[PDB]
Amino acid sequence: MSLQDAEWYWGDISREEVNEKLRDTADGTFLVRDASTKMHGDYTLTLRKGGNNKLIKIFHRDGKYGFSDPLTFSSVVELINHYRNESLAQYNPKLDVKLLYPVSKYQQDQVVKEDNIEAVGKKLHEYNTQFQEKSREYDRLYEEYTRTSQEIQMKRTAIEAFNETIKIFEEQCQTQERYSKEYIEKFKREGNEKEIQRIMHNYDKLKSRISEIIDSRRRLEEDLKKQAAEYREIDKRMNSIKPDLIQLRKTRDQYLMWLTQKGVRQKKLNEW
Amino acid sequence: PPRPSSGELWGIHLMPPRILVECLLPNGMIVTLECLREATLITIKHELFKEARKYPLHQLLQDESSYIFVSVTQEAEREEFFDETRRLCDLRLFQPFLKVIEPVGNREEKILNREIGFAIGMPVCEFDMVKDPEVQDFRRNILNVCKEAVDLRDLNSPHSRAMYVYPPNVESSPELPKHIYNKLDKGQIIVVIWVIVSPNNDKQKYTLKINHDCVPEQVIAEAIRKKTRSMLLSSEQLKLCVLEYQGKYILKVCGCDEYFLEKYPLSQYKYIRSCIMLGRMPNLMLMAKESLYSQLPMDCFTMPSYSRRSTKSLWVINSALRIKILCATYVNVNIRDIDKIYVRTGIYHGGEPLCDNVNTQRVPCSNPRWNEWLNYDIYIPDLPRAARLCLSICSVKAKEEHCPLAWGNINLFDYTDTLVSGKMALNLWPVPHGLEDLLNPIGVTGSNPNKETPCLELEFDWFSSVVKFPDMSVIEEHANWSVSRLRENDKEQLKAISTRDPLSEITEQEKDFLWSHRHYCVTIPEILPKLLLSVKWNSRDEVAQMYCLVKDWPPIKPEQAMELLDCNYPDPMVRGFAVRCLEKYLTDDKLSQYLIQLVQVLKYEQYLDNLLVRFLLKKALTNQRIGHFFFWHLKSEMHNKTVSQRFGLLLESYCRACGMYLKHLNRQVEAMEKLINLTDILKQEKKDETQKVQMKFLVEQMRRPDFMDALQGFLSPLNPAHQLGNLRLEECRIMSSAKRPLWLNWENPDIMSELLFQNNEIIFKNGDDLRQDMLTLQIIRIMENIWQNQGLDLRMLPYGCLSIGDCVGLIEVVRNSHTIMQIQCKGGLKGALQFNSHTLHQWLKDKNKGEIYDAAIDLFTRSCAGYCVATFILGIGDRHNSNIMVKDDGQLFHIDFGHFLDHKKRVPFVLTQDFLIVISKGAQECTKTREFERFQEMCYKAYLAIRQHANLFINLFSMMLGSGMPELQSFDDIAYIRKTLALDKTEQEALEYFMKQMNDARHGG
Ligand SMILES: CNC(=O)c1cnc(Nc2ccccc2C)c(NC(=O)c2cc(F)cc(Br)c2)c1
Repeated sequence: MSLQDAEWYWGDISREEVNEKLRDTADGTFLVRDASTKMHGDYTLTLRKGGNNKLIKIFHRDGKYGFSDPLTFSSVVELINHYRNESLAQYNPKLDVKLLYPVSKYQQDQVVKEDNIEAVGKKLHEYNTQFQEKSREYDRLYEEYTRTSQEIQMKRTAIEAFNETIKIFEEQCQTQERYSKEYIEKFKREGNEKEIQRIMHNYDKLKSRISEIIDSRRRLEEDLKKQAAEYREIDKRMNSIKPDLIQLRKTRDQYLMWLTQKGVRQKKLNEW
Repeated sequence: PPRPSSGELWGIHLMPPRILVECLLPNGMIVTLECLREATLITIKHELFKEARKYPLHQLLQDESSYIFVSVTQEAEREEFFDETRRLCDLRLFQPFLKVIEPVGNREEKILNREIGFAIGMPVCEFDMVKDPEVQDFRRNILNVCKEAVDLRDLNSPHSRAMYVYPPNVESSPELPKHIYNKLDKGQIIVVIWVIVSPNNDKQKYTLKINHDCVPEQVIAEAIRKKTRSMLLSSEQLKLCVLEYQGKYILKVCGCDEYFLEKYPLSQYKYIRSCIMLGRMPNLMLMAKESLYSQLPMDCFTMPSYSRRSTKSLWVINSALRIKILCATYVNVNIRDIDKIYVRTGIYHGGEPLCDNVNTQRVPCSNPRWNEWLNYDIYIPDLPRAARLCLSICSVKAKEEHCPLAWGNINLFDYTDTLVSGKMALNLWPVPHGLEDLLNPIGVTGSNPNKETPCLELEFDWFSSVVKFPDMSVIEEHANWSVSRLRENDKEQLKAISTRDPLSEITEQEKDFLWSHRHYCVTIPEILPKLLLSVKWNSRDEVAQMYCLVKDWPPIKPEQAMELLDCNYPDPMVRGFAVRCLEKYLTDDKLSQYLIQLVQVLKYEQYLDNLLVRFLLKKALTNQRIGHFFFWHLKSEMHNKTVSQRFGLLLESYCRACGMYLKHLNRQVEAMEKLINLTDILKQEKKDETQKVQMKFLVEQMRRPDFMDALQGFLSPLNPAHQLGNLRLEECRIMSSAKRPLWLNWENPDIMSELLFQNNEIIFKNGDDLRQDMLTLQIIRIMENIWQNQGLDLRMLPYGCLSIGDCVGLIEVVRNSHTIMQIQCKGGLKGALQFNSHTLHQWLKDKNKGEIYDAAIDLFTRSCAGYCVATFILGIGDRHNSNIMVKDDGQLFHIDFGHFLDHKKRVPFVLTQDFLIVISKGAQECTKTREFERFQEMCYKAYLAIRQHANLFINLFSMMLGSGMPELQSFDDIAYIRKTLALDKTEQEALEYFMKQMNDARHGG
């Protein structure tokens, strides 16, 4: 019935660290530290409620405990377990959850085999090597992902420019036929095939060039189609590497548990 | 590495001297015209219609003068070339062709929009196509802010116009501190006035001794009084010529374009406040006012074309909030590595969920469809106005692993105060690098314009009619309704909470204790940010009651009001109160100082039209100094599609009303474009070529006339007061870094350039994210300003640094300075392959022979103490000798902060033995002398001096969270400064904490 050995007391843990432990958790998940003020015998309880991490200060006086001006309990373990049994709406109706889910310090200690020191000096260096390699691949993916992303929009605006040029050459064809039809028809009955072939020679050269830019557009739309697909492939590959990267980063992290078995960081200093 | 234009033609850097242009006539004839690269369109059109006579149907062509050219730019714009003076090669043509049309519409408007487009980097016509009514309303509704500013600065012409272009560069207070005052000769300053005489622009000087607080006109009075000494003038004849000169001349700083146009005390002008601080001689040039106003050409402001041409309340809806998630699209996920996907959602007010999150069911990757109505634990009337929907698509993968795939945020109310209804579809954004939270409530609200990106479809409840947020009328009455449903020891605790920093822990007992005494809080207005975080924003009762308190809140000063513009205070009433504090307490000096953060928090704004943007835009158009950097900070982020529209519209309005300065900005933009294109060529094409082959491409490319005409004779973006004249091509070069930045050197064309600096050299770097150095160098300037005002004469060197785009910008060169590694190499090896530790001290002695030796040691010890404290606090301590520099003067300063932040992925700060030699003047056991004794006393005083202003810095960094800098993605990143400043400990505990770090900084002691 001691506080130091209790499940939900972690000790010198930082606020940013508990925020990293109640992330997306359920209402009622709770955890206590010694206050960030670093003052002896002064604590803070933080519990999940409404998607928020709500902190409360555990006051201490005359050896008693509590978190309001009227102060009662003998130990924090009595203060907590009381609110594990029934709701803390007694303190404040604005929040009415029980201290349902504790998060403990030395559960999730997922090292199972014979605890030879090589579980650190060997399997830690292994996971950390596996972590920095996969972390280097994800950084490489994100580099060519952003490179491909910008080359795509460069092409999307270039084909959009081709669209405007082709729109302007097509209206040129539709105005060539509008203003040349009845000059062709007039030249036809005057027997002036010479002038008819000047107009046709120029018209042929018009839609000869429009064919070149039309071909240049599809040749770019082809490069775009194929780079847009390799872009989606880079995306799904990153999405596959992210959860793995997090999994073996947490494994590398908790394999410092068995470094903490020695406490003094000699067994990682050797790898330094 | 995209670009508004990589060259004069698509995929081509420069046009050959002669190229063929396809000309499309108003008859269907196509004419190939061979024309010079530099041919003006006037020459093209004339020679085209001269050649057209050789082609059929010339009879149908009107007169040459009745047509203009139209073509397609590399931005995909069909541009009408009204300004026929431009060279063919400047058009940014996609393909070399020209379509002949009859001009239509306002010529002057079309020529002006093209110039704006070149300035902001995108065509203005793209805004015309936007469906969004918020966009079109913004374009029209801030034109009155433009009219206000133009009318205000054209009021008392030409003076008011000169005050806009050449605003006084002054400190925020005339009260100079005693350590500055003591360098005055019995409260006076000696100044030299210069005059130019015509026959050969020969010049003469007049030395004066005057009270430090003389106004510029009084300086002109003492100068004419000193020259009329022997003219035997009566008291009234002296007045008449004093009056003549006071009203006919003004004073200018020799060497740059700064002027003394307003009657601040002379010592309040920054140039002279530093001449006193540095003990240098202020050199001023007397100049005719009619000459200054001559270089201020009149500039109009014309309203553009677009400028001119039932519902129930939220508090009646008796139902809880629910939102329908339909389906997704374009989700990129490996179907065999990922088990299932789902949509995560939350209702947020700032960064605090108004209610618990809710998720859709999990669904196979191959069929992203849900059709689920998600129910939220919040009563619709309890919604605050600034409520937002934050969502994302997540994957799950044997302990589970959840990861976000794409995110998106939505304002539950739009800019018209209406509640969204009906089916909605928004394209999501990529999850930023390093973010692992399933949601991103700090990201911008809006749909991603990029195509083939995951599109999520939703539907909101329709309540038979349009729903609107209640007017302020009923909100106050609901407060009168709920309020119906002194003390001592509590007084000291409330004040005890105002002291605590913006990021300090605030427990439940403390915040509802504030909410209880919320009415006593207006006696300590500094508590407002803490009280606002205490309001339960999912209760319309409390919010309404809070609205009434902020409506009558006492103004807090800007350093505190800026916190209320960060991402934790999204309510429009709170943010409106913060703006009103700035526009009545924020000087243009400290506006320009904090401009980086003020532009940045525009990203947090819920809508385009808001009180903050109108304030910044107002000030940017009434002060061209802050309007310069206002433009460049907005321009530097145009590439970022999350803000390219907000900033683009904002830049459009500025460029449309900034006046003749747009012409100058376009010369800067074109100069940068030429430099960024040459570096791109050096980085993409001839990266494999040798460094001398690259040098010859540089020396040859810079000699081209079109390049020199563009890079010679324009204002420095680092400081528009500095003119950049001719290039000293002899001194230009590529540098050693892999990105090969350009070392550029210009002549200073000022008439008296020799009195300041005769040549000005800047580093242009393309490929490095420079905004980390901007924020660091800015922060260093803040700390130096704090120390100077406290009396600590610790000299820092926040050299100029400006980001102009995606990983590209300018850096100011510090003359007569070397790295500590460079200085070690000027000496010899003392130990076994070990540089001599005394080499730094010996080099400094050689540069400061004689009586000036003590000054150099004092300057080194002071500048060193400054950077030791600064770098420790900011976690920038463990620097390499090549990243620390020192002037011949003895001034020490650090460089390349972005390199350090990147190289990250152990010592509190660099206090090497070499520095201790200099500090102790070359003594044995230098850590036990009395020079070192008072050196660490400077460090102690400087540390607790910054801790005494810890709130300002924490707020400055907090406002940068939405920037996109990976160093600033969450408030947890800012916690580091709370550790170094030891804000959860007392002064003596923080002092002792820093003292232990200093003992460890000297690597043992
Ligand atoms: C070996 N170094 C570290 O471990 C380290 C850890 N946390 C940090 N956070 C931190 C601290 C104070 C202020 C702001 C931040 C973001 C920093 N400092 C920066 O990242 C930083 C500092 C700037 F001045 C400017 C820019 Br931009 C970024 C360093």
